[PDB]
Amino acid sequence: ISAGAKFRAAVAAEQPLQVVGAITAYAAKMAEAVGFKAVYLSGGGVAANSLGIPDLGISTMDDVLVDANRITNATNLPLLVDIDTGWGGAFNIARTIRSFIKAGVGAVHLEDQVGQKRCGHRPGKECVPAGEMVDRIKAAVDARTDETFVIMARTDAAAAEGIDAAIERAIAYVEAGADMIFPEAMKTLDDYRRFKEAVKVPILANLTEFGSTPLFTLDELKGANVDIALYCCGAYRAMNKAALNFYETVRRDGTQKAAVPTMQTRAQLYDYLGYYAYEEKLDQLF
Amino acid sequence: LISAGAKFRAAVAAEQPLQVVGAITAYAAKMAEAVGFKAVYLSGGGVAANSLGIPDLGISTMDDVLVDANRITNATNLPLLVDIDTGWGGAFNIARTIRSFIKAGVGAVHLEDQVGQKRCGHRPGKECVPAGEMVDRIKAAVDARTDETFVIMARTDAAAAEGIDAAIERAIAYVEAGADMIFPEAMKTLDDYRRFKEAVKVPILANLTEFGSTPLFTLDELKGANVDIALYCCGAYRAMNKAALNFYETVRRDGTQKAAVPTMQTRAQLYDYLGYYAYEEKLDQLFNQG
Amino acid sequence: LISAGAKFRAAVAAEQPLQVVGAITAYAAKMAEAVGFKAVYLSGGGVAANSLGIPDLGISTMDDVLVDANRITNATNLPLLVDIDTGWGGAFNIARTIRSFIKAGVGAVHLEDQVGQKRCGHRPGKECVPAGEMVDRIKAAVDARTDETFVIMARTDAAAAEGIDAAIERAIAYVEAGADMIFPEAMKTLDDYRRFKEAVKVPILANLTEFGSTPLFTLDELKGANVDIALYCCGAYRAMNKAALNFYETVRRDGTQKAAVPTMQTRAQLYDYLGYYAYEEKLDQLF
Amino acid sequence: ISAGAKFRAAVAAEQPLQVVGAITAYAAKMAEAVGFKAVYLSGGGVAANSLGIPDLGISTMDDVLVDANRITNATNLPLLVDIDTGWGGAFNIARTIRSFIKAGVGAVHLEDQVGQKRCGHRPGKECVPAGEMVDRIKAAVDARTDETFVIMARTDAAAAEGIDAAIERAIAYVEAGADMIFPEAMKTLDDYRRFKEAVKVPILANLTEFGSTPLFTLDELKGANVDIALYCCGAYRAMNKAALNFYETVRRDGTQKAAVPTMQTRAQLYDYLGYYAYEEKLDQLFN
Repeated sequence: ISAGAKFRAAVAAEQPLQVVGAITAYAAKMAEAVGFKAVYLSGGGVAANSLGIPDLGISTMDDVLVDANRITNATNLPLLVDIDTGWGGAFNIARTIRSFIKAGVGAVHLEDQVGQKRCGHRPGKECVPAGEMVDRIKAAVDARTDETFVIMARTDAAAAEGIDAAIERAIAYVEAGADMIFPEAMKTLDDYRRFKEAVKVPILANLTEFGSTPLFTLDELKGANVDIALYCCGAYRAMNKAALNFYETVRRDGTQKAAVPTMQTRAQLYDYLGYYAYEEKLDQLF
Repeated sequence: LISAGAKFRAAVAAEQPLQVVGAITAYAAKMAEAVGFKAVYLSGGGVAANSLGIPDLGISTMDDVLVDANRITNATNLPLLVDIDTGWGGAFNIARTIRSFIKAGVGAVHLEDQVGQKRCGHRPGKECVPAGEMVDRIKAAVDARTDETFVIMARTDAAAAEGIDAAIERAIAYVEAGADMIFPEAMKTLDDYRRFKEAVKVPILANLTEFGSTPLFTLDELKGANVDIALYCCGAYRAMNKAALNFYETVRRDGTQKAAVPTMQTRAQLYDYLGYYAYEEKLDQLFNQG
Repeated sequence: LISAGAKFRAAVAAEQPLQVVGAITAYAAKMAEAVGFKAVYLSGGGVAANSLGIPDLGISTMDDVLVDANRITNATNLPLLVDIDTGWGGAFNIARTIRSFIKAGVGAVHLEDQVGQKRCGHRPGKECVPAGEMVDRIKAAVDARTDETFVIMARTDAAAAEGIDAAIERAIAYVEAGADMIFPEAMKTLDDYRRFKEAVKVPILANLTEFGSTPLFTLDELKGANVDIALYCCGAYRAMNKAALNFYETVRRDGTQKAAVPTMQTRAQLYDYLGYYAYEEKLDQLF
Repeated sequence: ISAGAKFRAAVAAEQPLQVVGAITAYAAKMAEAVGFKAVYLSGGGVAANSLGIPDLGISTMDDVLVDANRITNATNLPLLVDIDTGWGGAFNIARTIRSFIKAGVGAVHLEDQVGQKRCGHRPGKECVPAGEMVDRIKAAVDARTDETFVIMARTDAAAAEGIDAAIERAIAYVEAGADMIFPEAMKTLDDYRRFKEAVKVPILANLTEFGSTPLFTLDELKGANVDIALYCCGAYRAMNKAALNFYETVRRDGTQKAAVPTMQTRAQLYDYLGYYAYEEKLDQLFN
């Protein structure tokens, strides 16, 4: 029963569907325990946390691969993955799609940002002409070996070209075979409503903190006809503050005593780890 | 440019006892460096639970630890200490292990006297091998070592089942076999450490682990006991896991993360520690023509 | 939508005995398919000596084999059989192994009943576990298997030290434990194979390896013996390794490779088997 | 002693220096046994052999990484690696240089070609503004943490812009910090002679079979003042034919009998692989 199918089922069963970002395998396991139906691997998340570098397109397909693998082996929730521009031309996009299907990843999102650029370039927010993204999607859809796997198109056109330009690109992207649409940086509930009505496929709302977008509630979004609510980064920002706090209190106090009330207990780890199931499996066989 | 091993030896000479903190990600290590620590640690059970999502039952392979170890040494220039369990096999494998982690740019490593591969259906759980068998393990590691500044540290769990004196005996044999430093597990009093340092005469590590049997000794207490290294191996990631769980729960409960944002690290903060503007300042210095 | 496992079982049914050839690299496997074989093999010692440059002394890790296995199943559509030695550890590790190789798109996997790790300074020799320890190994594997089409094959080296009948008895116990097929190491006669197939009643593999004890039996000989799989595990790489040494030698001797160019596959043939022109079509068929 | 230093030493000690490509760790070991002072990792070599796909810039930095690691672990000769255009902008080139330093490689070669392009664009080599390749090199030189590591600039300009334009670019590339230059597709011995005299740094000659370039002798190149003779692909073309031949004889004859005189023996594999040396250490350590 395929990962793609698990993801499509989850969108049909919960409206809007909450999907939370995880930076580690264990994070995902927790997200599962808490009752979510889908998890997300952020591209900038891979780069900052796993690699220790800014989100400047330094991140390679394999970097994202090793994380995506660790995660789908650890949870049985469908995982959605940020694959930037696909890391190259039509043949590379193809390799990408195939690699991430094989990794057991359930849905995937491609974006209409300029790709590789001019050695000395500084790093900005340009789009590609609609026919250039249409090419990308076409390559992706043809490379796809199992139709249940979800190919989602992400667009940041709205910011520079206005929301109508964005809607018109989006329709061309569904034309080219994209299953769902991720419109970046919408300012109002109405923006979403209009978008959903125009493109007529499932839509994702990126609920990002410290951005421009307000942090809309599940109900707000349900009323707006949005299909997917995405909390991409909260988890790791929360965990990174907790970790800095630990380090500071150890360096200041000469002991970590003051920070132990902010820790998870061993029994809670074993519980989430499904640790008791092993001693169990060992019995059942022997 | 100085070797990772030399950096670690220098750090022990320079700070007594030396605080060394565990990090489960590259970024965590970066933060530890920013806060002023001189050395960082990669915990074996840390790799297994966090990176892989599985208990510490020796399922973790050398390669699992390798990818994490590489990501970390690439991201900080503080010397890193790595838990390498039993070395993942016989003398030939211990050799490959040693070579691999040297090349990875690590500065120190620690092998334990735990029993290697049990029977297939065996239960999980602690047990040491004969002393004479760990001596073999160390011998293979010392031999494979290509650069003497690289630190090989021997870890023993013998104290718990054979008493402290037996453990001290083993440790002397382990220094004989070439071990540079000793990591004695599960000491209950400051005296235990004092005696141990006295007997083995090489640098000694204290594992300050929370929710264990070991009390959480202070830097002073340990300095007075003549301990060389204070190791906070797991705190960081336990803290971070709680914060994560809390995020997830408040999102599922409230239909928004609003309530949780005060518990997050800002973006401006992320960029400070991410060295972010130093990148912009390179593209300019390299390609601006004015 | 046919899984690597089902492709392999189908290929056993369709060709008897089935010829299955070893490949050390992705390209090798592409050739093997072009030549018309229905299945390919990734040899454990093959990984170790060629990819890693080290002897077959159990140094090779599960990930070493994984990366090669991945490259190969990405590059051909034939089902692949992989040597996974002892499974790289206890029941939990055997499980991780089975799951990892399933995901890698491998069709079939053989495990052997050798001992795992022993004393640190133990010399490289050959030893068997109790028939019971290997039953546990198989049980772990079968349980971890998520798709029954995936073939779990048990290999035994018992014959050598305990005689043919002990080995037969083990094998029946391994089928008991869930093993789909059996790989009996080092048989001397066509009769050995015949009796073995008769007793174990599941598909049987014959390891046709060069420079060993085993004679190089022909397809017909094996057909008449009731053998299901003929395995040529290493020929390919020994052939290519000599070719390579020869090239290095002639270059160091002559100060040019001119003498060696007749042994080389042409830039042009390479390009064809990699199916380079099929990419042009795609670009055209897309844009 | 760094692998950068080993490589620079080797160029000073043997002129011109012969350097041969290896597609596997074992191949490299053989190359060393035969007496070569350096080996080469071909970009197209990684793509075709390890991956099973054409040299159309599909190959990633990691693909080349895993092969590069396997090789430098298995031989102690300095290795030279084809790194194409560096796999992205200035920050990617930087990551690339750092990665290949830490992998123990000794010299890298960057080339002034185009990358990447419009999703749909067909294969066909085109160069960039010289201004752009200078930026690439600057990025590399800056990211380099150990001077002894050799950064080599490769250009394909001669083919479309004439030999003079190429010499001009080359001088600008040495300006930008490039240590040595690799001028693609020279037709005559004189082309090389003029180039070395113009750029005044060490020069590489790509001795490629089935190409345009004649297969020049060590002497011919010595007389032309060339520093490095590069046999990048011979080895694996030779080994690929031997392998196809194996597969064909097996499918034809129903046995490999006819092929075994092509094969490198078991006894020979063990030599080349250090083998006994493992046993000798167990004695060293535990007797």
